[PDB]
Amino acid sequence: SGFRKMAFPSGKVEGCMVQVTCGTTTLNGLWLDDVVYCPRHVICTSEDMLNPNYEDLLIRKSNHNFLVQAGNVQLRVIGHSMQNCVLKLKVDTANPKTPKYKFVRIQPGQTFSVLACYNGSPSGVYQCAMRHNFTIKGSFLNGSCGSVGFNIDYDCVSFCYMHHMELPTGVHAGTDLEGNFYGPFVDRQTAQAAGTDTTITVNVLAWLYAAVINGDRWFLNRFTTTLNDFNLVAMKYNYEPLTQDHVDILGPLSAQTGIAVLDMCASLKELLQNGMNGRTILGSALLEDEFTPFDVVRQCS
Amino acid sequence: SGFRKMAFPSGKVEGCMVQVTCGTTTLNGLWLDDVVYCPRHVICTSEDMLNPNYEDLLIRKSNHNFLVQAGNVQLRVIGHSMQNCVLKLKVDTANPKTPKYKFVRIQPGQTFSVLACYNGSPSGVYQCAMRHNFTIKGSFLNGSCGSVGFNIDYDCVSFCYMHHMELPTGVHAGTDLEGNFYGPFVDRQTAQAAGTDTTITVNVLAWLYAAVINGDRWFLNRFTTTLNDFNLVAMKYNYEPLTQDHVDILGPLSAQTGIAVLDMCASLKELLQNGMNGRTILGSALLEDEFTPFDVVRQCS
Ligand SMILES: Cn1cnc(Cn2c(=O)nc(Nc3cc4cn(C)nc4cc3Cl)n(Cc3cc(F)c(F)cc3F)c2=O)n1
Ligand SMILES: Cn1cnc(Cn2c(=O)nc(Nc3cc4cn(C)nc4cc3Cl)n(Cc3cc(F)c(F)cc3F)c2=O)n1
Repeated sequence: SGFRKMAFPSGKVEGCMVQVTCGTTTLNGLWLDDVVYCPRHVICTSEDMLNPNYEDLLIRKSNHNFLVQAGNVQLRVIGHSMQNCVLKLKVDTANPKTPKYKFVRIQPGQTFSVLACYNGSPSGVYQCAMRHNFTIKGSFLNGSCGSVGFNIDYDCVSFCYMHHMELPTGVHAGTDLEGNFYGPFVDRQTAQAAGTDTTITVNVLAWLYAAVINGDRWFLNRFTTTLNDFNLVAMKYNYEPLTQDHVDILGPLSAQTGIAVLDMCASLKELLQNGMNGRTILGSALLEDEFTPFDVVRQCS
Repeated sequence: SGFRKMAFPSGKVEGCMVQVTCGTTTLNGLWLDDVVYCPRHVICTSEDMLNPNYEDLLIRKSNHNFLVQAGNVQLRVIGHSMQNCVLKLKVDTANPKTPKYKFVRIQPGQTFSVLACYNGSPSGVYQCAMRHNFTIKGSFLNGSCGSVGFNIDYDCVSFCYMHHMELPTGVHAGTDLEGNFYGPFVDRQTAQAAGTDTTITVNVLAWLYAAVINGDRWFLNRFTTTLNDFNLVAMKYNYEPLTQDHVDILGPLSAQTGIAVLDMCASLKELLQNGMNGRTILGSALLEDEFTPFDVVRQCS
């Protein structure tokens, strides 16, 4: 029993984290096989970071301009190239700790683990979700650039996020490992700000099922709603539309608990309309939306 | 910016996790140097687990009764002994991945990371606190026995918890790595239940400082209270007494924010007396008490 914000074990990722320095600019890199991946922002000097032309900046660099440190061992850079917003530094040594891995891009509403890293040294691990506005509500300080987000499936690390920058609201923006930003952001100083966000409805329902599995039942009721009638209410509260795809994905949790999805939607409707009235669900006084149906099934069974 | 339930990177602990089987009973063990540590409950058969005499059960076992598996490698057991509620199995191979480590016992209100493990295979990592009733609000399923809790200081893993059992309320009980239970619990079937718990006041204050560091200031006020007057109010709400020791520990956060501890106590008093009125602090609608002052300083600076 119990339900926690649970991350994947981070060891397979810790073994790939390195420090990359270009000039006086330093950040974190990801060392897989004989390649180090890092944000291309590392090639900016303080005068470049505002409005850089990255193709110009990279043409002006040599392999010897990049210092890659794996612990107390320098890795010799023998090639460099840029793929969108990530730099690829070919090194003369394959990482012996390379796990089985993939580069996958995730969807808003999906979750991943973040290994926060400073000067190539891992500091902490936490769980977060990609928001509907393609930001993440992370926890990052100066020096965290290049930290990565990932999921683990069996033995395979699926890397899905590399951290670039903090937006004015304190939320975070980054790329997939192909260098393509999540959301309408660029790796330079502009007026960019996060767009409007919504509550991830299917995740809230998954978490209500987690609560029932853990014996929190006070919010259940005898009612069932239609999908259309639920969506009419949920949108008024800035909740994402619930689809038949979402209902289908919640099927296993509905089976384990014996509560149909549209029956649980009637609980959520009442919680939205009435509040929680001084009570809690799984130790929270808010409706939590950063657990996916798969996260709940993984943790509760 | 940002504030998350953040665990320590778990790789140093993953490299020590093994599976221990005695008869048909299986659980997780911790392999450090040439010793495997695990709950002594592993020597119980289904008929023994209710009311065992462990000294009797261990005298009836041989080294060959213990199967220790480190991944796909069997470790040869060459000695066995029991220290309180933990079994020590001496193996013929020192773990090459042994980190620098200590066995430390923690205090109620302190936090640690948990590496949840099943069949010797790490599954997830999360953060929790030792409660005042010496339980933890963990997330554990069948097969998690022997999972460990730890903190990391520089390069040194301080192991502080090994998981034994789930109590009827769904909270969790275990030992330090010397085999000594946290709280008045025993590794057998009795009427044992968790005693009354309290809110960890110094942690709530630390988290309010975290909120201020992150720009959440709506709960601040012009007032300051005395320590005695705060404690008179906080106890009515089942909060632990605040001591001058706690005030002193909060000094660094008070300095960074420029808010005296007794000034912040006046905010907490008002939050307790008035509620939160539909607003949130660091994304929560409750006062969070599982971040220590050290956790806040580590994460916010
Ligand atoms: C508070 N916070 C939360 N997340 C972050 C991530 N982050 C970062 O770690 N570093 C950044 N700028 C740098 C300054 C450097 C100074 N030296 C010596 N080396 C440095 C390296 C960097 Cl990367 N930034 C800012 C930033 C990073 C980008 F990748 C980008 F495209 C635009 C930006 F404004 C940063 O956000 N800090
Ligand atoms: C739901 N939950 C949450 N935490 C836990 C931890 N936990 C556990 O993992 N296993 C336990 N009993 C076993 C049965 C076995 C069956 N086989 C084949 N092997 C087994 C090994 C164990 Cl350890 N228990 C119960 C339990 C474990 C103790 F160490 C103890 F002293 C008393 C107990 F009732 C358990 O709580 N499950």
